[PDB]
Amino acid sequence: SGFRDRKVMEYENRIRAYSTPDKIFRYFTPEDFVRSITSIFYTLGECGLISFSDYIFLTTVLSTPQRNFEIAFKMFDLNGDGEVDMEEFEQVQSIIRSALTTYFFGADLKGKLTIKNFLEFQRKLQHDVLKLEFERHDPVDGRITERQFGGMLLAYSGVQSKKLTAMQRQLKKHFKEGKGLTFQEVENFFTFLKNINDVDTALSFYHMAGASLDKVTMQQVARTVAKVELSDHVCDVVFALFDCDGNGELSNKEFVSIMKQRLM
Amino acid sequence: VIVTRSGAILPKPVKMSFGLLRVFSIVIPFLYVGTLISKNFAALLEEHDIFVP
Repeated sequence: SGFRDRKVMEYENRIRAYSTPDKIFRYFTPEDFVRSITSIFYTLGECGLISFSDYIFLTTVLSTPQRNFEIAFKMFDLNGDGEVDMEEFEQVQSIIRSALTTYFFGADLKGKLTIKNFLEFQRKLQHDVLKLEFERHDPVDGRITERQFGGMLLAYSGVQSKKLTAMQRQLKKHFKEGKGLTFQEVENFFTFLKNINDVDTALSFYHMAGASLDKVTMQQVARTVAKVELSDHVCDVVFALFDCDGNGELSNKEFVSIMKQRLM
Repeated sequence: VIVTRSGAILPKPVKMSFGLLRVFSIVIPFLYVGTLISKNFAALLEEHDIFVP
């Protein structure tokens, strides 16, 4: 099946790139939502046609970065008292036009848990979707190829540029040694890739000149802004991948900005 | 035909003033441009996402 689906494989990608959520959730939703790529769900006592409002909520549980969703948490708390049940919740769910409620407010749906549990819930979901995707790339020895670890970035970025696309292919020439990329050395990077919004902010002085800080303190300032450490080699391939200009560094227009605008 | 029907011989055909060197220096200067506007154009496709080797 050569050219059977290399239109829909790009089309569904184009849908998942930028499109309306209507057909997006029509692909039932119970767990088909994992199609959003290309152990929480065991606890998903959901109802197949759940909603698209929760969907809008759901992707934001992966879209909203770390420090910001605290405000979404606060915005969720219009009743104050550190807690808000479905009254405000399901209302702002309705304004667009269940398992999470059973997961938050219990199967009774009434007992209002501390909405501080919005964070940890956001933590594992970001992990699980990243987890399942890590198996989709078939981690050999618990590790994946640098062209896979770079591939998911492209799958994350969702950009259409033939050059860097080929650079993703050409990396085996730039990296023929082979090390494999573990699930932890990629999860830490995405948490950084999540909080990109503040990095460029923290990097503004560099942004006033450029070069994205020589790839090493980049990793250092990453841990500062991202609250999580990365290794050295993990980012060397990233700078090797996105070095479109061949300068050995990045401009904001090289790597950062594309990430920044990705939050659309 | 080489000879006319009367039996005479057709006149001398007319070349053009060592045109062989004239053409030879209208092909090459427009052949060298062939290399340029190709290489320049392909490199111009590196500037964008239209194509890449």
